Amino acid sequence: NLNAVRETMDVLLEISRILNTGLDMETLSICVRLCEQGINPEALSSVIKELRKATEALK
Amino acid sequence: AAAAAANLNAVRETMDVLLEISRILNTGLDMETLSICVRLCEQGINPEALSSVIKELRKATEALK
Amino acid sequence: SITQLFDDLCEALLPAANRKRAKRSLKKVAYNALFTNLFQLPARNKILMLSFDLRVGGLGPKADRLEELVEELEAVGSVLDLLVQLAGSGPPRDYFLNNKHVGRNVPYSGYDCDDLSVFEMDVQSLISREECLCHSMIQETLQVMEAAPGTGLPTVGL
Amino acid sequence: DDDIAALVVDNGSGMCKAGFAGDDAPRAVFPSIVGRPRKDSYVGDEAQSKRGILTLKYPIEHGIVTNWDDMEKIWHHTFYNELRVAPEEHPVLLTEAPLNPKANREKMTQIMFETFNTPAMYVAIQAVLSLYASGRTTGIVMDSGDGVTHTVPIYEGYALPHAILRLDLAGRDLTDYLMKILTERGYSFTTTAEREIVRDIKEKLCYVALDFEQEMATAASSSSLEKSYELPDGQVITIGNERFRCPEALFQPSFLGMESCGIHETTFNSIMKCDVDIRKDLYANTVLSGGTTMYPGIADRMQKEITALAPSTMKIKIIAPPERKYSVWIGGSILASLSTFQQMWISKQEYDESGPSIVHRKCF
Amino acid sequence: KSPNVLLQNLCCRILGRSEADVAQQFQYAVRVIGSNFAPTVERDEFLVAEKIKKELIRQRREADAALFSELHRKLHSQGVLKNKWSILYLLLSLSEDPRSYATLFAQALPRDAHST
Amino acid sequence: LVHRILPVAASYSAVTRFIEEKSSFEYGQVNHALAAAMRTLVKEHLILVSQLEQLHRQGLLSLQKLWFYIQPAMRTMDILASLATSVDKGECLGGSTLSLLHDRSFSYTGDSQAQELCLYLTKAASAPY
Amino acid sequence: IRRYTDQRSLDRSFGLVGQSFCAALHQELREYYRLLSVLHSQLRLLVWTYDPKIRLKTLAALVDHCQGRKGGELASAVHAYTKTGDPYMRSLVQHILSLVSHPVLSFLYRWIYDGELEDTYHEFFVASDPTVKTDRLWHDKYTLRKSMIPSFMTMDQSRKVL
Repeated sequence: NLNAVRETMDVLLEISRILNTGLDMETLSICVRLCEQGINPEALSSVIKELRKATEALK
Repeated sequence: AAAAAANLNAVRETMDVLLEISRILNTGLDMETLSICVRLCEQGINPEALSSVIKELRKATEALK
Repeated sequence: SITQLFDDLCEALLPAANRKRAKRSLKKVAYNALFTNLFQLPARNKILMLSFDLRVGGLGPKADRLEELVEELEAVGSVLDLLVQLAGSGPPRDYFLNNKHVGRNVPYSGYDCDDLSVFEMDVQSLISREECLCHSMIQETLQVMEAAPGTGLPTVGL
Repeated sequence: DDDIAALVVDNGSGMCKAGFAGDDAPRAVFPSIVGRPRKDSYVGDEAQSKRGILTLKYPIEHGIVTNWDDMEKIWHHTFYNELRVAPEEHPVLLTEAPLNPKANREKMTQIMFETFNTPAMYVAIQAVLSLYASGRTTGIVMDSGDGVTHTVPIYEGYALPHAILRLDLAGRDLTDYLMKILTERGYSFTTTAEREIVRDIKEKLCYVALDFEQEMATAASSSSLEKSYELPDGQVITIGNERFRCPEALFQPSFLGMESCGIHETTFNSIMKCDVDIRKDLYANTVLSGGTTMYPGIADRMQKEITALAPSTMKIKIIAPPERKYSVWIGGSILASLSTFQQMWISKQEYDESGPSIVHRKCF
Repeated sequence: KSPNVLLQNLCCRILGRSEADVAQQFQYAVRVIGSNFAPTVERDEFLVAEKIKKELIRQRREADAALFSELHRKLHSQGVLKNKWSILYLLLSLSEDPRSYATLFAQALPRDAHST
Repeated sequence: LVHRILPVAASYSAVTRFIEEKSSFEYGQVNHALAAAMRTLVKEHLILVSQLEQLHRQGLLSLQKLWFYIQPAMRTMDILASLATSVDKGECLGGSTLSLLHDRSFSYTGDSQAQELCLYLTKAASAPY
Repeated sequence: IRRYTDQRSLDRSFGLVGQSFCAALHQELREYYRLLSVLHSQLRLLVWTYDPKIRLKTLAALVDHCQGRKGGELASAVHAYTKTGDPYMRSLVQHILSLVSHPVLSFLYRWIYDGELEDTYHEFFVASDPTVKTDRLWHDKYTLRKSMIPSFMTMDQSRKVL
């Protein structure tokens, strides 16, 4: 199973590159594994922009 | 308002004139689907490009029938 | 597996130059921002509706790639549902632009100077960085060379 | 900040955890023991070490305060001798185990306001801090602690009282069940010292099955799941077969003979007594908590059982942190550090204007 | 609304099926409509009216071609419509007779003698 | 300063003659498609010069600007001028003028400026062969 | 620096490493002509030149050390200034060290896999021996020329590739 999800993740990198996302490899891995568990992804799209903003307020 | 409804009355007229011209050319579009195509025509559209899709989905409303 | 990757995410947002308590405070602000919003249509069609928005503003082959890959990715949808909303949070010649000399293609095209004028912009986009550098090295050093004495660089503030 | 600092004390059953808000671990650790003639005013190293001739008791060991003198005494010695701090410079956040009575919280605020004279106060509940540590505020939490178990649904940020199910399970009955199986098997065990040695091995060496069927099959073909432990204390006690069977008895309670309902049926009934439109969203957040942190090998079994329970018309999402032991602590340490949370922290003025029992109602 | 969801409203109007049934057609529709959102040819509504006239002569109804002039008047009378060219060209493209040479006669200028 | 800029002008003024001359039917058939691929990099050099002259109208171009702008072209066009004078000096057509490209794609491989040019000229010149 | 990057660009006998060192020197040269581009239109030149008095001073030492140097002797004349403890000088010398390092690793893609050997221009360490191919092509055909061993590699990296 781990061979399949790795290949699908490698394909998921290129389409998140041309769609101009804020993701790099680490937040792609955490958020794809989070989506695999299954919750509404429309709220995850807001929590990610909040996490980066709330770290940026410290800097 | 009221002056926003007199304009819309003058738009309701125009839409009925385009409705006559729509029915004598016997388009399969009814009053609802045509109201999507007029909103498309407001934003700018190439109706040769819309017509090629509508000539296929109307033949593919009867392909899976 | 999510609980180790959220730890790696908190490792990256920590600047690595102590620094074993700051990670946990970043974890505090991380959970404190995670539960804020939680307090208060197919997958691939969302890609199709934006591939149309791609095609209107030029760049045909990018939409051609975007639509074929999600076709074989549907032959995981929650990831694309995550991606359609993160598509605006990103960053803020060779030998083929107007090559009409070599090739087994017919040379038959009319003039409009709006294929060549966005071939003058393909060069000017290199030049518009390489000209802003010439402006932004003298202003960046004249804003630091000139100040008040004693507050001119913070290393005298030690 | 430059304001007067806050304080968090989680008075547990195994140990007492005190600390200042926004710290990594609790800043200072005591035993929960209150020694009396079986010192009389001391808790510490001497009180735990002299526990053979002094009384061994903890104020919460059942989900509710068993002895009140115990509670006041452990709270006074941890506030006065460990921290060395005075109440006028420290508003304190208290914690209670799930389904602690409103009148107990009234009595608690009253005694803390009179014999202790706190300037401001907060009392919370256990499972909400556990979920706040797990980074959500709406979900279902299955908390089986050290005296008490509850399947708490929580939606909008506070628990639903029609739908919170009380369950009689603790880690105490697990260590008790280890005592029962060794004494029925024919091995001598009735003593406190060997209870602490089996508690230490239960915390550290434990490993728990993925299934009821498969690990009995592998032990039935020929048994080998033994992780050999020779302790430096001098005793040699380890059997690999018994320890994956010890917490497994919650899956089928008639293994032990336990009066309490099985875990699968309790979760199903807890989702059943919640609202039907909010049903899917509440079951998409399942949380690890409490004294059942003996080994995280049960967590995989728990996720498997919840996958087997759930249909395709509902969602699962089980958050699986190894932050499950100190979860109650880190919740309160998150909350009282913030300055915007002061709007839900009750003062002296409002406590005088709206009575004692309003701490039950303002807490959310 | 926004144009991208309006395409979806179209694909629910014409088909009796929802978008969950078939999504090959909506992808192919995205391939057609995209990069065609701007008229790169002249938008004279006069030529488009004179093409409906040729169309109704080709269907042998001169009374319909002469009521068409009153209906073409009514658009001038209100004048609230913005592109009169597009909607009549759309209704003309879906022409149907209730009961050969057409590219040889009048069409709009290509703009190959002007910068597009 | 203008003496220093003269090499890229010299490797233009002697390459377009080659492009015109070796597109006649008396010059092999691979030697045609070699010179036909020397036009992709002359388009860039012409459009750059035009862009600088249109900047000059508003008052936004000087000589030092041109001198730092032309630094990659001074290498790339010079390689083409050497190829042109080597084809003219001998009698290289066919596989022999396809020998020079396959050799020059090796004689600088560490540069990745004098590899990439020849690595395209190779695939473009050898369409007939 | 303006003289050096022009003289070795009309010399195609400066090899595959030197024609990359000069290409890096061109881009370094480009910035001090950005300065001379802006300065003539404005016509102090004291305040403005304090920071180019340091960078160009370093660039002259880099040029003077690397006069007539190529091959593995340019792998120890540009890497000889990256061993400094200042990240500012590390960042300055990089974009020159990368461009000199790429020919060395281009020769090592044709001698870690099959390709063309490099000692027609002596910038690699292998000195091959012609007409010995009977069985000594597994023992003695490849002398390790010490003068072109790169000093950003050790012996275990500049041999066991052989």
